[PDB]
Amino acid sequence: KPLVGTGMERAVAVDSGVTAVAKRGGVVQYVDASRIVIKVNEDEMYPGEAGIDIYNLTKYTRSNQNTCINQMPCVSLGEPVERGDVLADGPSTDLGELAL
Amino acid sequence: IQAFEPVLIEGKAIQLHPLVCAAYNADFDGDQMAVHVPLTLEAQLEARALMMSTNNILSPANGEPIIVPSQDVVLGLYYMTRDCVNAKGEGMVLTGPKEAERLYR
Amino acid sequence: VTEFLKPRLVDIEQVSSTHAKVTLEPLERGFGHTLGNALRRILLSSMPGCAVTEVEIDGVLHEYSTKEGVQEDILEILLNLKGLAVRVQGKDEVILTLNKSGIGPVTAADITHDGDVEIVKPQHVICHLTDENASISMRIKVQRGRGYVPASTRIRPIGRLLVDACYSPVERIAYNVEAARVEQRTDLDKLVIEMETNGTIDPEEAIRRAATILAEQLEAFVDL
Amino acid sequence: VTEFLKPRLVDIEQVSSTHAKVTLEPLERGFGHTLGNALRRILLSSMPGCAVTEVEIDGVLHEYSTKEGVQEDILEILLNLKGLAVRVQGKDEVILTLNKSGIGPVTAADITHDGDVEIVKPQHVICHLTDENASISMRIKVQRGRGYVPASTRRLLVDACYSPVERIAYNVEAARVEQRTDLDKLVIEMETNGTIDPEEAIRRAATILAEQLEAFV
Amino acid sequence: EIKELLKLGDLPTSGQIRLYDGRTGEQFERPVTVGYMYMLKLNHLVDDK
Amino acid sequence: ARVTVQDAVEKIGNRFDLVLVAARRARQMQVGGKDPLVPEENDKTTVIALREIEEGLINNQILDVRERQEQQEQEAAEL
RNA sequence: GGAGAGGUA
Ligand SMILES: [Mg+2]
Repeated sequence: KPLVGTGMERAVAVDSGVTAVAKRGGVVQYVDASRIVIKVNEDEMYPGEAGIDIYNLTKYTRSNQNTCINQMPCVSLGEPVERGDVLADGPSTDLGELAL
Repeated sequence: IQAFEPVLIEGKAIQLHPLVCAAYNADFDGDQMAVHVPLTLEAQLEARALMMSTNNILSPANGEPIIVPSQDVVLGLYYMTRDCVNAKGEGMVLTGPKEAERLYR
Repeated sequence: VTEFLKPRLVDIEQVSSTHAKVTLEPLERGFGHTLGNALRRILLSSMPGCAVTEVEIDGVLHEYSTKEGVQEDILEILLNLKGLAVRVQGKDEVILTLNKSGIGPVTAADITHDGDVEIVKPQHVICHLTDENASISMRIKVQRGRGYVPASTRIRPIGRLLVDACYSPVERIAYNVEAARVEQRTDLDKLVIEMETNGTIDPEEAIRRAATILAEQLEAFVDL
Repeated sequence: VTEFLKPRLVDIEQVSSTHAKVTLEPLERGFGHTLGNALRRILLSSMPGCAVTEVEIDGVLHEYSTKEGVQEDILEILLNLKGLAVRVQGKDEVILTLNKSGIGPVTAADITHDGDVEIVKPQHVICHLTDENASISMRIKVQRGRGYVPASTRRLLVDACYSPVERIAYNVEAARVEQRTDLDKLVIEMETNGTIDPEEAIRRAATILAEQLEAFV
Repeated sequence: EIKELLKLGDLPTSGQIRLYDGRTGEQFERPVTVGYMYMLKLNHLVDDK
Repeated sequence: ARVTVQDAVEKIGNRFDLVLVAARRARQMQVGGKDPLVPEENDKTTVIALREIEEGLINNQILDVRERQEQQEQEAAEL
């Protein structure tokens, strides 16, 4: 992280597509370097077709400039999460804020 | 463009004697340079006797030198040849510059 | 006159587990800076370390892959392992082994240590297993070296992973000079050396090592 | 892991006897700065040596005066005396007389021999005389010492310059023993006042420094 | 406010502190400015050129 | 080592023909089976020829004299 | 090999 930001960091980070941002708050049911699964919050859940949220992570893949890109989880088991919060740090990011 | 003698280095960047930078108007902000080698003997002699850096010291446009200590050495020298009104070890007498150096050291 | 008081090691204040202090006294005028700078350079320069060199994990082929069950990349594991701290008594090279199963963190304590290899930071974390039926086994290689050695410049199967070597215990060295309280004399100096190592070295041993190193190096100039 | 490049060769360049340029190589990376610096400080900071201490003039009791029949001024002759170079044996401090008259450059040979005390530079001028009928007599007290005390620290008095060296410098530079070209090479230029050869001064300084840390082996 | 925040720490409010040379070991006169800066490594690698 | 050419130019105050005469001498030396006139110090032929020029024992005129003399010797060596 | 786009000093 940059010690002295201008506060516009989280906006840029989340608005970009690199990081995996939760869509409906929930709880980490199981984490792995490759994927994540969230038991959805009771209320956010739709009446029919409950299911549970799941994410897969793009591992090392060449960028347009020959720079590898991959994502790393930034949470542990049993961690409650909220809608729109970051889950997987992408390149040059730290806890869902830009860090070059 | 100027000739030089080479000195090998375990790097991947062409070192350059700083004084000539003014002549090349070359900043170190990522400017690149190109290297050529003279093959035949006459080329080598031309280089040594005409294009060696030590032979080009006055701009052809005018007799003014072209190896002016550019920006940093000048600061050092100016700072050196100053004088505080009352500094440590004032008013004494010395028997030559060597004593001055020893005293300062 | 024409004689100089020989300094002696007076005290070693082990102010913390790693932070330590040493005192040298007496010292003739002007020598404090000389010796302090010299010893600082020597200590920061060369000291025998025992950093880890190679790794061999069971079910992986290259550091850029992942392993199921573990929630960190192989590169992260290697990076964390690089900062390990340990001492070895007799041998110049040893092979440690780590096996672990179940869920939770993996401290350094989880190593099947022998009586000659001694960890200094048992609680050093490595990785977090996130599945009960997910285990990891690995063989670690520890060598005895000095200074820095990148993996690029050294000198076999496809399972060996190579890290960079940083054989150096010390991290920060400072010192001060100050007047002593000798029976009757002024301008008599006393040196205090503050050090902070990673904890795998005896300060006194380090000082004696540096001093003998310096003396042995200096002895060339005499009797040219 | 306890082996280090001891320098070889130890070569020398001999400019005029009171000036030498020793070249030592190849030393382990970084040791050049530490070795050269320490020796420098030891040489030019602490060194046994006796130098003139004070003076008294027969006809002058104050520095802000002038004698006649002498070409120069009090301060000039004082500087000359500061530039003096003598060596003495077990006799710690000595006093010497410089009575002399007649026009001429009064150089160092004009002082009484006083036995063991030895003047290293007889040619060293001290003053000059302008009237042949003029005279000059003076008593100079020399005393032993180590460092360098200015006048302010304390019947005329002069600063003491015990150290015999005059100039030292060095410039570490790269070298290679057939590989591992990240190695250094020390080049010490030294110029003494002549009271001893540079090569011997280096040995003295090395002796002092190496001996100081004896208690750590 | 920067001054006040600094004074919250025990750092000199002037911002400039004294330093000491690596080789010689002696102090630098003229207290010097030091701190922390965020820096990037750009995509113009020497090996590429 | 060679750092300047000022003395050679003093011996030959044109700075162009200097190159040609030095080149001819060094060509005699390198491919031609000739020997130097100054003790070399593990230095290349060009600098050696330049130093010869510097000491003045070799200039264009002396070179012409020597080439003509050796030509006459060769013309006298056929018989 | 030639076009077009972008980029550095
Ligand atoms: Mg530029």
